Amino acid sequence: DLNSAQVVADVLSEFLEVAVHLILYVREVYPVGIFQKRKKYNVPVQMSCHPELNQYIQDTLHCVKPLLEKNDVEKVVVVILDKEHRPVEKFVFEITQPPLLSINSDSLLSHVEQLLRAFILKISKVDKVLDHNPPGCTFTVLVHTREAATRNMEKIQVIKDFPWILADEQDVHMHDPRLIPLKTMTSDILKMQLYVEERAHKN
Amino acid sequence: ANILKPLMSPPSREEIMATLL
Repeated sequence: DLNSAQVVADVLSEFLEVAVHLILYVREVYPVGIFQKRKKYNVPVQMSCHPELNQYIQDTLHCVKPLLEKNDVEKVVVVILDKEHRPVEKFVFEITQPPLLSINSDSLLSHVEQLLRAFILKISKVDKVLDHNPPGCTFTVLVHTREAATRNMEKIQVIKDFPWILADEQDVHMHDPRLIPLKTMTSDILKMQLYVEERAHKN
Repeated sequence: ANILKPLMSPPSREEIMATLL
């Protein structure tokens, strides 16, 4: 019954959570000591074992799911910020959803999972093409909406104690930078591409 | 305008290291 967006919201919410953990591990935002290997998408991934960090990531993506359901999300961006709170690297997930359709949990769900696995695999080897980040980096998640975020400024307030707000220009601005394509996928319920924007000189 | 971000910051590397030790 036109459950296309709902399934994508769930599938993507779960994928993005795994993707954020892996990114944090491969970009050394936190020590390898807090990560533990897990099995996701039939592939070995590194997941954090710190409750607070885990809850933070969960809450973040929990709030994005409703926006995904209404297909108001243009991009979900995992941003790595330096000590000066300026973007050093950006993992951009650009999302496009086809018109609503009624999906039957069978092969289409497993097909989408197989396509998402390629993204996990690419993120896992990104440290081979990216220069190491300077010490002191932190991270955040940015959500680009198709319409003014002001309209979705209330739809995203899914959780109390976990408010969202409009981002600044600095939190997004990057000179140049170096662009690295990772993977693109197409399917009946989701079209998505992931690429990284890296600061030219990390010093 | 059309970019949203969480108000709260994730736990710092320092808080993480504090738990590991």
